[PDB]
Amino acid sequence: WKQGTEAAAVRSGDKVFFAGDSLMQGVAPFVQKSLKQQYGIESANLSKQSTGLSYPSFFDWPKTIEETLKKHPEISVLAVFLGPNDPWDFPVGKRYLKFASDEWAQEYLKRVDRILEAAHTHRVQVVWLGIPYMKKVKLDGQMRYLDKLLSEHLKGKIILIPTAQTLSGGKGRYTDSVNGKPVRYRSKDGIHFTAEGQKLLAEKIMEKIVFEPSTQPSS
Repeated sequence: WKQGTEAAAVRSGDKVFFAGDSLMQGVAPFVQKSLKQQYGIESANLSKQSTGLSYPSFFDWPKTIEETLKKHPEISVLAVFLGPNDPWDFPVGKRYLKFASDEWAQEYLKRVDRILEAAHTHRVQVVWLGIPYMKKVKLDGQMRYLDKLLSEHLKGKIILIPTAQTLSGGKGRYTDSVNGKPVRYRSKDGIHFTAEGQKLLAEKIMEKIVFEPSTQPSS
């Protein structure tokens, strides 16, 4: 099944499902409110601090998504935002895979594909947010690697929303504030967002969600 790659369509009665770590936790509530007020569209926000794809033993996102879609066929959109908890070696069965090796990347993308397969089997449109620039230089290098691994694999398959340049006003690197008045989009920990940054990314998500009236499409 081939979803749209530019935007996701929602009809009355659809639900939007939000998944990911603390990056999603702060953004999703703003999108939930806009969906409800603008379109009457309900949503579920299951994002959870410290989670990711590398350690399903802590929290298993592929399995959670598989089970949520089975129980809630009214979900038509899955939005995903994660990354910063994942740049670590991890075990797989009998093996121990090292961060950014060929085998590590292959297993990481297999977990990504499991999420896409669950969604697409159920005709669910996937929206996936790119990883922001980080203030810590080592973490930023890990996230630039992971963001490129994900985007190279996902482009053309789903809807992608880059965040790094938007949050930096185009500077091509982490910034604390953006301009005539400076606005702070990032929190003091150099990873997460202020309320203004959360709202900005929620607006970027809403640009990718298109309400479909009952008289569309036309014959």
